[PDB]
Amino acid sequence: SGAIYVGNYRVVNRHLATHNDWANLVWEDSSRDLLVSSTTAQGCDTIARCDCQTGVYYCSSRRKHYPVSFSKPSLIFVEASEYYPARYQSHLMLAVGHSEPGDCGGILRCQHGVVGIVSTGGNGLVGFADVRDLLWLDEE
Ligand SMILES: CNS(=O)(=O)c1ccccc1Cl
Ligand SMILES: [Zn+2]
Repeated sequence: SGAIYVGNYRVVNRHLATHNDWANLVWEDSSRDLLVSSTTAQGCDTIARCDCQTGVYYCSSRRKHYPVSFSKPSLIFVEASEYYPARYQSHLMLAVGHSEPGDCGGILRCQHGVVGIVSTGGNGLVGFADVRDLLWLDEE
């Protein structure tokens, strides 16, 4: 679990979105495993605007933050998980590291702020859904 709180926006994994998220929907994309809903309170997070390939992510299943190198956002084949079939996921970044299903929502950050959230794992990789292209998160 986990979300990004930027302005009056909540960014979650689409597969973990609540009824309240869907009832307050701003934007969702299944191919990216992202959903954004409206908030009443303003949030503490800053979105990275950058092409960093190094940063740090939170892994709830280790209670640890790990420094990683990660690929640039790409269209990647993902094997079946408890929450999705085998399918192609867009805007996905991969690193070498530990990720189980409950680790989804964990933040990946770089020197510029929040890069994305854990979305995939298995086979010694963790995949992160990028949010750095979502410029509209920073306004309105
Ligand atoms: C797998 N998706 S993707 O290649 O990251 C991508 C798709 C559409 C627009 C921009 C990008 Cl980066
Ligand atoms: Zn950066």
